Amino acid sequence: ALEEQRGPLPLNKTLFLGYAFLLTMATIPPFNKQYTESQLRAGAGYILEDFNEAQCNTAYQCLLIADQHCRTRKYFLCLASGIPCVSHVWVHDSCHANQLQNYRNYLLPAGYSLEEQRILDWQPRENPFQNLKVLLVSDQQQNFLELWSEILMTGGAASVKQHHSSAHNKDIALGVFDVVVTDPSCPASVLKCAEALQLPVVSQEWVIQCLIVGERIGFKQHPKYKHDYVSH
Amino acid sequence: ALEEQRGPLPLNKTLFLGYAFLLTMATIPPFNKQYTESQLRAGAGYILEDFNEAQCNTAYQCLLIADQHCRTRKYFLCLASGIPCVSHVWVHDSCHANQLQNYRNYLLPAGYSLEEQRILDWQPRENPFQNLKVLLVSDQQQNFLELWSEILMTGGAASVKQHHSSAHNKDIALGVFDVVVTDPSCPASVLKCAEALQLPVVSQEWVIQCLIVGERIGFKQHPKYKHDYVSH
Amino acid sequence: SSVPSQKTYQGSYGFRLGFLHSGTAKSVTCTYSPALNKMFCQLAKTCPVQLWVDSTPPPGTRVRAMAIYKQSQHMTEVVRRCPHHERCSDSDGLAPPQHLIRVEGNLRVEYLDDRNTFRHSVVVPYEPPEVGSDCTTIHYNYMCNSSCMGGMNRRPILTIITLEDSSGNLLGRNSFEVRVCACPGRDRRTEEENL
Amino acid sequence: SSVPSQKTYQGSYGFRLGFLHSGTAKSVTCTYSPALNKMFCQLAKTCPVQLWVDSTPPPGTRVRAMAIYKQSQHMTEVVRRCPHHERCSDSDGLAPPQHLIRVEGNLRVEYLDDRNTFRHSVVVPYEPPEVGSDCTTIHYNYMCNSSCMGGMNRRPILTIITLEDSSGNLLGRNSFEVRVCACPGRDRRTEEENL
Ligand SMILES: [Zn+2]
Ligand SMILES: [Zn+2]
Repeated sequence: ALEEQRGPLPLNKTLFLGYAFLLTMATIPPFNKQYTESQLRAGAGYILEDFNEAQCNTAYQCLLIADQHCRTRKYFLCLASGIPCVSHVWVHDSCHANQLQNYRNYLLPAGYSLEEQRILDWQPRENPFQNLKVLLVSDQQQNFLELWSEILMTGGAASVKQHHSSAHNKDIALGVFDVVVTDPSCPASVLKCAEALQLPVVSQEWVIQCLIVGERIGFKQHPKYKHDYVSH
Repeated sequence: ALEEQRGPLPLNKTLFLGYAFLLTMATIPPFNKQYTESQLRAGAGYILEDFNEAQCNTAYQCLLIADQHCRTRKYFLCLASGIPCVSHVWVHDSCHANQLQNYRNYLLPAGYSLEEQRILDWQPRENPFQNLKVLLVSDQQQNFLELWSEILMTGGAASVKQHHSSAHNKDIALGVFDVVVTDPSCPASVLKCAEALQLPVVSQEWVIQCLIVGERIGFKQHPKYKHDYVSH
Repeated sequence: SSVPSQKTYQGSYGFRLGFLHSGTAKSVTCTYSPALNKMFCQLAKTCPVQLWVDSTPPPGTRVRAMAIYKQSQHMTEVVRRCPHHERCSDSDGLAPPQHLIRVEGNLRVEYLDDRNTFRHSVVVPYEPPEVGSDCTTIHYNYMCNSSCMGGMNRRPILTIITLEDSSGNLLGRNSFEVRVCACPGRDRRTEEENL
Repeated sequence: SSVPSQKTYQGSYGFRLGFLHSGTAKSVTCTYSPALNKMFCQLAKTCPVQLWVDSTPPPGTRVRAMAIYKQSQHMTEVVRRCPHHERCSDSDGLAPPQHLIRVEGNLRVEYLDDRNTFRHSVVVPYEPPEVGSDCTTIHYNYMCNSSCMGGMNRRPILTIITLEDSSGNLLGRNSFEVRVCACPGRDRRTEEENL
């Protein structure tokens, strides 16, 4: 009863030609990332190993393939870049019919919204970070500064300045930024400076929530947006 | 009459594609850990030599294959991390129908429960060690400190401090801990302090049993939980 | 790119819709919420919809049923059966496997696959009420769940019921939101509270 | 993800179930324990279930048998025969090899494989008691042991017996737990003492 859903390998060897795919999963037909990927390659679909908006802009019609909405780096890059998030069931129904299906009937939800308190469907949207000048403050290159800088930029931000929390000497102009995105490792000097400059400071959750809702949301419409909010 | 149960090699080369396996056994169709692993490979199954929740979290649908419930390090890692413990007979039946069987009908028991005095079935559960703060004390890096630190953490612990029994100077804050998991090599100073600090102290059997039952059980509901309990 | 009209038009015959009472049991196969003007029902289960009129429509009149998405962002999208269920023998021979909405109990049903719009619809002849009854009752079947990946895919739909003369000209229209799910009763109560 | 109902429902006919007494010998093939409302029996051995009613159901009525796992964590999982035993010639042809429950002696026995729920059921026509008898006895066969790996796999089950009209509408319901095992009487005693 498992192959049934899965579908066969595409008989038409060029079924996915002209498409690039990015695959991920979270942490309702079980999602077999391996078999799905072989289905795509068997149809000449191109497999991207990591987000790359070069080929996604010129060479191929890129699709993110997953079992449901996720909170991964790749899910975020795609929501921010307008690369559609599609259910792997789309790959399967396409192989089954040896004919490309309308991926608009397989869109995955954008994600769980704190404000709406429920899963939100994905819908067309403007760059959520259009012309935003951001200052990222954290003590981790990869995971924060490298991560969010990329997500903010492809989300239409005008500029993102990376600034290592402790290991960095505050020789920047805080007045040029609209928002400070940071975590608990933010130096008190920056917070105190931002407070007086009236420049809002938030946590990564603020960025994620904007990506999910599809719009720039309140800097303070929810506790998790305070840079210092801890589990609890 | 022995090949009969065994079953053949898969025929279908991609039978287990997208699946990764971890194998163990203790110390009812004889369990051939050799034929089993070769059946798996013939099906493009991925053989994990040692536990790794990296691949188990993002790359493959991981399963543990054994002949019955075990008390090995791998069994414990799987129970602590939610990886299903499945009967090798699932491999054998699958290679037979040349079709994947529902592993949910082949779950091995979680193990023998002291409190219950019987073999207990496995069932979904919350992380048994969620946010627990543990202090590990023993005179053996591998077999105890390494072994349990990894199992506790994968099981949800907030933190685990490894402290070599004798060969280690007590400059730790015993008040930060919730428990002390140790053995008969525990220095008497640590015990007298824990006592005075009301910090409970237990043996590794307490941890094991938590994993078998699926919940954090009484620090003293069984003699064997005393860290000094000796055969006898 | 034209989205079928969904505006209430009681028309010259004073066309209105009627549904059956059913409370909120979990074994309930079809329940309608006046508060939400939304029917909650299960896969392939009978869905009685009542046709009420103030004057009797001349025989030759038809009743069409068509599904359209409710959200503005999807209105232009054609509502259809997910591939998974198209590949299922539940086909009563009469209904094309791609149609979400079917009619049971009537042998004069026709299925329209509109060559220009691409929308699906099921229509039957108008029949006067039964003697001893004040309304004609049509039994509908929704062949997919609102969650079907590849089909409705979680998007809410509206069923549009049309009263037409033999030449297709509009005589009357009404409509109701539909949710096909596992627990109609449970989901009805949940959504009514959410108000 | 709907778990068939298991609530006792004597209904308008006052439907109750009855079982034969069979002590605890180790040669007993099927023994019922009132204390546990549980039948202990052996593989493929005859299991008599008695149907009692206060008013005689109209003929055309039906009796459906179905097994669901008893523990909550497993209720949504479908009870079926382990693959090992599907691969065994005990197939009286009538019975699909994947059905756990069979009915012997009757010849009008049908085997439902439900296209939507995926559950199995076995239903035979209701027949009035035998003259000189107060109840109708149906003989069930359980084709796997509660312990079969790849099947019930040690998971305890319940057999749900349903009285239905010819249209599938519910008329009555009752149920009992079941353990298919090597030593029925031994296990019965063991489980009654564990109380
Ligand atoms: Zn469907
Ligand atoms: Zn069996």
